[PDB]
Amino acid sequence: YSPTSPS
Amino acid sequence: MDVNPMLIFLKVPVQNAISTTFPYTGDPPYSHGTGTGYTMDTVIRTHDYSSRGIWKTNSETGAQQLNPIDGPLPEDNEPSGYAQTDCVLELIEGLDRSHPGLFETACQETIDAIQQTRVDKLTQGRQTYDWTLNRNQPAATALANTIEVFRKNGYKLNESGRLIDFLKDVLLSFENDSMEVTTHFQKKKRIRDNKKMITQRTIGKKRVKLTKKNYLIRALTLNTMTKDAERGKLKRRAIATPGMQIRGFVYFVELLARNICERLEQSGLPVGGNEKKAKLANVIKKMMAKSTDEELSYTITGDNTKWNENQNPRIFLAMVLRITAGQPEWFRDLLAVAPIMFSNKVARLGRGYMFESKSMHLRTQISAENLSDINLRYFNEDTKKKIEKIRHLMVEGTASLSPGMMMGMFNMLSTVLGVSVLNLGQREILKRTYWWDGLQSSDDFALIINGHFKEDIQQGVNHFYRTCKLVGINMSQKKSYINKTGTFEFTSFFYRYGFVANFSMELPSFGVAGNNESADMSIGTTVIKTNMINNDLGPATAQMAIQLFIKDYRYTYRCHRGDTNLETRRTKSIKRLWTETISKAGLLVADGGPNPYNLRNLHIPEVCLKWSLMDPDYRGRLCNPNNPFVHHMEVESTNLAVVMPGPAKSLEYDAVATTHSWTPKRNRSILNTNQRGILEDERIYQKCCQVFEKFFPSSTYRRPIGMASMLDAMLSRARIDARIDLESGRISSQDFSEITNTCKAIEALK
Amino acid sequence: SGMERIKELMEMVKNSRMREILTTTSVDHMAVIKKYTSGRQEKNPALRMKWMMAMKYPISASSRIREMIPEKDEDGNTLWTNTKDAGSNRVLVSPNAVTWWNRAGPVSDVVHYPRVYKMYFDRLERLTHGTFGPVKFYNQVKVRKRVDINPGHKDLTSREAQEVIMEVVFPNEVGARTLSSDAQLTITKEKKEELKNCKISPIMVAYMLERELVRRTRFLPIAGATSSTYVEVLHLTQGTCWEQQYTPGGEAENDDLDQTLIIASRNIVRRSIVAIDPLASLLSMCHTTSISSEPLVEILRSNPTDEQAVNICKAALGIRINNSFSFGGYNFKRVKGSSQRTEKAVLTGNLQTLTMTIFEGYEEFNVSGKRASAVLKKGAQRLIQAIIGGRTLEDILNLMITLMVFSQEEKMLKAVRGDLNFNPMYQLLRHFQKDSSTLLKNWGTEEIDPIMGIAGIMPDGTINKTQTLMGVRLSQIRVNIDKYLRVRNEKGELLISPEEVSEAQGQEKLPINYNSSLMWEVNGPESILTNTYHWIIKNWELLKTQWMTDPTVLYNRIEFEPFQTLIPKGNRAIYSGFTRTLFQQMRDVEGTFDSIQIIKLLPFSAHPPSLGRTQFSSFTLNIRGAPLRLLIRGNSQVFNYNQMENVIIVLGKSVGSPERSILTESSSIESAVLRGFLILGKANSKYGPVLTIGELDKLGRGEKANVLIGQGDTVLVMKRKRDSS
Amino acid sequence: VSSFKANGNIEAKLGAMSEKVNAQIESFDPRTIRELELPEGKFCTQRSKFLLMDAMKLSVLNPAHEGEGIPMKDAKACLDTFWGWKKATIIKKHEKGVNTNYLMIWEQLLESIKEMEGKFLNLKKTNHLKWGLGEGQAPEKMDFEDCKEVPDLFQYKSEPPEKRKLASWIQSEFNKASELTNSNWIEFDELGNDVAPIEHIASRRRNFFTAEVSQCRASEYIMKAVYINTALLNSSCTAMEEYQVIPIITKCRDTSGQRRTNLYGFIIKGRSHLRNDTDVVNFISLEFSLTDPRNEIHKWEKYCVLEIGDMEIRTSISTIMKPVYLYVRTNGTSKIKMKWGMEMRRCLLQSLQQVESMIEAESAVKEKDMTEPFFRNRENDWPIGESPQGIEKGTIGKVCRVLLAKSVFNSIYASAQLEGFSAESRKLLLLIQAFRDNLDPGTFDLKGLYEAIEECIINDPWVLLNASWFNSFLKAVQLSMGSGSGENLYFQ
RNA sequence: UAUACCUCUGCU
RNA sequence: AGUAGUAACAAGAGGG
Ligand SMILES: [Zn+2]
Repeated sequence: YSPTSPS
Repeated sequence: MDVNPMLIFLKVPVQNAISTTFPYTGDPPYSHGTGTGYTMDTVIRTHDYSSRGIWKTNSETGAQQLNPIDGPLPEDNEPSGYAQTDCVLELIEGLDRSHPGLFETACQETIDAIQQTRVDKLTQGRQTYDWTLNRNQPAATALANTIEVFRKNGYKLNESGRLIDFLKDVLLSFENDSMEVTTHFQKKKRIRDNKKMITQRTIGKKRVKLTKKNYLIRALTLNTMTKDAERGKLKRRAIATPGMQIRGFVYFVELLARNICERLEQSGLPVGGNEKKAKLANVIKKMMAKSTDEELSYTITGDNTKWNENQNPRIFLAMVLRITAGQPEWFRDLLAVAPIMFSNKVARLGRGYMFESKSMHLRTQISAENLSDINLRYFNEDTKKKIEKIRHLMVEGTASLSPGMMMGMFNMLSTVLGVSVLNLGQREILKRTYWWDGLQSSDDFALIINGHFKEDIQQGVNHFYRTCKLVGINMSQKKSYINKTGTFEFTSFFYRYGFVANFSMELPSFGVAGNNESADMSIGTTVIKTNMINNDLGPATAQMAIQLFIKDYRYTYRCHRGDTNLETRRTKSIKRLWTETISKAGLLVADGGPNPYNLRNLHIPEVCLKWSLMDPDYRGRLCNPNNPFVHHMEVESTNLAVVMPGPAKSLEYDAVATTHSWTPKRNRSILNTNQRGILEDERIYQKCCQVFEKFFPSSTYRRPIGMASMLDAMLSRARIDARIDLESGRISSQDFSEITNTCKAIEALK
Repeated sequence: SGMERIKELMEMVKNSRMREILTTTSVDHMAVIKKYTSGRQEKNPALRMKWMMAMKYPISASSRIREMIPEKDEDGNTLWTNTKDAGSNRVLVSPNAVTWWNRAGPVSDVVHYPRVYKMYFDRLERLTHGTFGPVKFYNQVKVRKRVDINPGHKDLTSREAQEVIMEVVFPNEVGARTLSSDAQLTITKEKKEELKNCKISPIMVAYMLERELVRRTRFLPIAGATSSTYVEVLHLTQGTCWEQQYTPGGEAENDDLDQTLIIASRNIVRRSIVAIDPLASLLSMCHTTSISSEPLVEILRSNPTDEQAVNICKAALGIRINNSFSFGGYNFKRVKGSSQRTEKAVLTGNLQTLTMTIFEGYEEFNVSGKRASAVLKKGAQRLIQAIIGGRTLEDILNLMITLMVFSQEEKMLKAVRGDLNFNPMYQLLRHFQKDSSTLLKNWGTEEIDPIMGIAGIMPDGTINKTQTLMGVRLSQIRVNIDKYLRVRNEKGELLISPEEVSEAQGQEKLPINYNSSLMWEVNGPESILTNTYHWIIKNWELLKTQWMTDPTVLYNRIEFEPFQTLIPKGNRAIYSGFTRTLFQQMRDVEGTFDSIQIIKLLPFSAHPPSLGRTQFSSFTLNIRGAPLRLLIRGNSQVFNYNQMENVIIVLGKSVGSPERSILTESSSIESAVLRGFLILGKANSKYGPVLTIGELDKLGRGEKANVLIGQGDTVLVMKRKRDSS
Repeated sequence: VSSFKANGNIEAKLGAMSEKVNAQIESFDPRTIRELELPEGKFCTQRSKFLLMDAMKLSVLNPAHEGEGIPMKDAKACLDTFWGWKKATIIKKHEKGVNTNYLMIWEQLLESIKEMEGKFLNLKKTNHLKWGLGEGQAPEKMDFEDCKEVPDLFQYKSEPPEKRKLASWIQSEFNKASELTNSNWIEFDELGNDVAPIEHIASRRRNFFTAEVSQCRASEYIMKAVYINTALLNSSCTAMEEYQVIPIITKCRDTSGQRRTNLYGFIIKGRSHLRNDTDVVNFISLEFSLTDPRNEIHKWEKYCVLEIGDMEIRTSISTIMKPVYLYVRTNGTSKIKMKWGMEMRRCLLQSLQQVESMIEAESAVKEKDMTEPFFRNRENDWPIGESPQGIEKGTIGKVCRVLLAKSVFNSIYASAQLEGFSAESRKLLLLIQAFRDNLDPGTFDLKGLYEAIEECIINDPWVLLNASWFNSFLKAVQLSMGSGSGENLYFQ
């Protein structure tokens, strides 16, 4: 699991 | 986008996300400097709430004592302390009717206790104010100091060993008008050394007689200081410590109140968290069962403002006498002692104040005793006013404080007053359109009011509120609130159709306790465990709480894993052990070994968990009963630590005694003071008690009873042990004469 | 030897400071001076230890450390110093001293330490031999309850345990009291045997035994099994939303097994009654169910428990009921009634209390043995009748005495003189078997009709035709079970009814897994409520069209049967009538439709309805003993639509979100609340004064009125003209 | 007392008592109630012990683990990666301080680092450094007799704290604290192997939590705090008389896997004869930054900012030249404050059990492990912010990092103000919740509660921002409801 | 009075 | 200067 964000 | 965590409450109910409103991962507030400002605040405010009462100068102390009880009824909602004796006795009678035989058996159990209780029992518990030194001291030293000075004067009833006799000595000691106390003081001697003469600080003792006032003032004195580390409050507040004279009486009164509270559904005390919740669940269950479908239910999330400051010692004397009605008059008078001493109590005003001169760049300390005579030019406007009001109450350094109470003085009997107001709410007593029940523990309460219409609830609240005013209880209108039954708060438990988790409350207990390597590992794993059960700590977070604890434990004790590249003072010796060891898995974490813990085995002590996997020689060293690191304590204080969530209870843990069950070094500041000799007393007392245990092994498990002497008891055992060891055993005939010659030689030395 | 101790004493008695103390301070006072210290209890130990572990020499240790380990280790670290610790002869020491000991110190023998630390090692034994099953995810209901936390506590009081510990570790120093019980004797001999020759501090042995022997309890929230070995592993077996099935190592105690067997059988019987073919349903569940991972059928084949629900399960499987036992030499066989057991204590004529297991209920025994038989009819502490026969008057009279004791009457207890000293039923027997002179005088006599074949027996011992001891007369089983679980004898007479089974709901001691399609996932009544209302929300749109089109198929859904066990038997019919009548009003009064009200009341449909026209402000549900009340109008504890979350909360547990349609769904008229009435809106005084629901029958058809409908609200109501199906 | 009997005593006195003594239930509607009033004044300055969003690192690739190697050796390794140091010049003065002392301290430090040959560095007690660390600034203690008659001898300043206004920067700081980064800031120690199925489930869920939390910017701040406070406490205890240098270090691994050592600056510990748990250690922090302090000068009241170099920074397809600042300031801490800084990793626990309870709450209803759906899908989302477009919702991962930031900021900006504000405003939130649950809430003295809350909002940026956050939440709740007797209790 | 040192203490 | 916050720290005590 690699976390991501709209940024 | 600006991030705002509060907007989570749009979707998630506030109780379900309540952890976000508890900021308990940061350092809590600490007081810096003196608490004299706060002690005066409390003493002034206490008297303001009782100001319409009746002033009278005391015959024995000369203290100016305010009596507000049976005084004028209040005419506003401000904090009042005009408790009405007849209204109290009605509620206590109501409590007696509703629980027939309770007061009887409560007293009967307290009678049996008083007979069986020994003087030993006051060695336990928190620090007490010592009248010998005018300072706080450990319980047992304050006891030994009071017994010594009592023995030096004409008081030795406590020589029996029973506590009631020590209590007699305390009441008999007020009659002496020349009480003698040995103080200590520094002396600057000069001695030669090899060939120059250096100055030397030494300590000598001097006897001082005390007036009948002086002694009496000190026996009615309760110490003050600021409470530190207190959450949820902008401002600090003052707390108090009872003295040695009052304490043994307070024990027995609180013991009665405890035996009462133990059998009252509406008391939160003295039960633990889960049982408090069960008790609250019962009253909600019981209130809903006994109402009709037509009726309403509202719940007051409740707080009493200025709880201790408006609970009066005179009212406590009324309660104790009514609870004990028809019992022997010696038992009534014994329990009545504590409330009486509380009515004539005087408060030490603290460290004082510190002054500063900007232009001169100097600082100075002045005692609180100097507040009577000192010039007021030094002080700011608020402090000056407080000193002027306190001067009227001031009595030989202390400040008189007849009305009210202070925090850390007294426990469960105030809850009995609250519970008796909850008991008034039965359908069968009120006979109105409304009725109530609830739970109480000290200033906090949950009240459930049922009625036919919302107007009945309002009338019910006012009846509860105004009745509480008549016994000196002041519900906070700022901090209490009401809603339909279904959600409430009670001592930071949150109910939402059932109790929900408040894990953040417990966050400060996740860390390295600081007892030692053994105890901390057991404590740490058990904190994780008990929170999984009691506060919804989920399995993933619990696994991570193990991981983080092991990190914190490894860093704190410098016991990183034996194959680490780190460098501390212990890495080299731990590496030697690591390479020497065949089965590494068996090494404890404190010896550089791996963490064994996961969810399933938090309840298993570390040594036990790794025992199969240990190298024989390591295990034999680790658990070697001859090791120099352990303090061989009593059984009753084996595997006990101290914890603060309540006042300050003990936490028992599960651990095998090892070389890691060590004790850190004692504080050494006493070496610079006049009390330096106390260290030598202790060293001598410990060697005396150590040698006794070689003749009486069971004294470390069960405290031995005897009016006989310590030397004489040892001598009796010395002879008879030599007898049976020879008469039918494995000791020679020449040795029996050698032991009894020494016993005769000791008997000659007296 | 004891030579070095008395030498050290004289050496100390030489010192005047020490001899002062050793003479003046008593044995009582030595407890005070032992705890005399300058040292405060530390307030912030966490902080102090972080501060102190940075220092070179933070650990204090006995000065004899200097003769035992070197002053410096191989790498040049200083291990000990000469600085004395404040208030003792101990010296300040580095943590490197602890490590040196552990890697190069003296090795000692510790192989018997697991016996001293048994309380701990048994936990590892249980876990090591434990077996894991699967993890189920569901709303886990937890009852806060006091439970044992000391598995394998050999149950003794603290004072009793103190005597045991003293005997074992400090044998010479025991007080006046002795080993009173055989519990105490066997435990003391065992402990002495197990702990013999083990080099460890006696203080630690005394400590561990104290923890091991004395029972200890705590209030804890528990889902499922309450036994000690399950309580031990709550952290592992339960979370908020999950159950980790687990069986600890070792065998379950028969006490716990018998308690859980009773609960399992009752739950099975309760479920079966509401099904279409109860006997087949009971049979299905018995074969699928297991207790503590053992099948229920083999438990029943070997377990001697006597209880109505258990006996019904045995009847269905064709296995013999424990119908009988033997007492005083005679075999008692129960032919009618049942044994409800109440453990209490009673006063004798000697004024001595005794812990009896007194029996309630009308019972009927055929008794036989020792050349004498009897038919006994018995009530609760009442000999109703005994018809006794036998080969000799001696023998008949012996059986009479046995029966007069077995009755447990207050006549016979108050006729006891002196102390009973020889279980306590046999203690009353052996007393009266050697003197029955007061018993018979206190028993009393009655007159009877002279019937041929029957005679009476006086206290003196004679035979009298028309007088006799009270209740006594002298004179000279295949079982079947039907579709509806009724247990009858060969003559066709009722022995056990499912209806007459005890309603008592206690929490299981061992885990029960039914593994049945007739049952929900979880054991217990809160689960039944949640799973039922969860199922309705999940399949709502199916059940909503099934509500409109074909309602009798909807009401007869078998998913509502577990819910029906929670309703009282008498109420099921009328509640279904009331419910079904209220639903058809929503269908008849077109426009109004409340989906939350449908979902709330839907499970009360599932029973053949009665036509009775009574009113209800709430349906009652039996949940763990106490009756709870589901209100008909709006929210309650059982059912709570919370609009803020858009969730239905059943006993504090979210059961699912309803469709967002339903948030915006309302009407002035409320159709499904009162039978043959409609709620219109707020209360209007124009239409008369306020009435109760019991007063509504006075209103005419079409007439409107004010009503106290529930929860402090007052409401305007019209009587609708036509009725519903 | 022995012969007392009840005979309408309470009832009598209830008639006798004034009817002004009452508890009138005022119905509580959150549409009616006002926003909390925030205080006016000068703006709140940054008061953290180290730079947050404005920090800049010099780093080296380095196989070393999460706390391995000698700090000053690692620190010099990080300095040698950067060239283009300039002659230092003051670009923003510390108005209340002698600024050429700050300048001289930097130049002394840099030179003493160059000339160090050991494991540790103790600086010479120069005048500029003595001033910066408050050498000799305690007034000399005397007996009262000897100084009784001095004119200006008063008691110590014991007023309430000076009020301060909410500044923009603290909201900005919190936004950055909630972000993901490209580095794994937290390495977790080993567990025992998983045996139980629930332990396997736990570990699967822990995998998600671990990445989300380790890569969060707040965790970087956790690791700075744990390092700094540990280093300060240990040196405070062992080197009480020395002005010891402590480099500000963290270690981390990339997403790409490479282990790295970062250097943020230096801390110069003053004397540290710390007896009481509140006793202060003075230190000087000298921290790198690319932030121009003049663009937000109110943020930096306590700092003297130098321009110490120029850095060639690589981008997409253009090397950019930026000046390198050094934020210098005198600061202070205590044994208790250091203790709690060493323990800042518990913030991870606060966030994660809130998040896991949310995952578990739905899992109970859905009757399956909702861990994987919550992290990988985007169907589940919670309100966690406001843009001009409106109320922005975030996923469970975002919620986790926002909650972690909150907890970390509670630790960095701990205060009696926060304690008071948090405790008292919880009551107002619960009243709002009660209203939204249709439970007909009632207050007795609502004005008194507002005063209890507002009394605590004095000068702290964090407490100021939380007060603002409450008002924003209050306003958002008012809008979703609106006017009417049957308002929309449900959000969206 | 200043400047060097030296000793004890870091919850007492 | 700085910490801090309703009062303190910014070493205290001694070799006087
Ligand atoms: Zn580590």
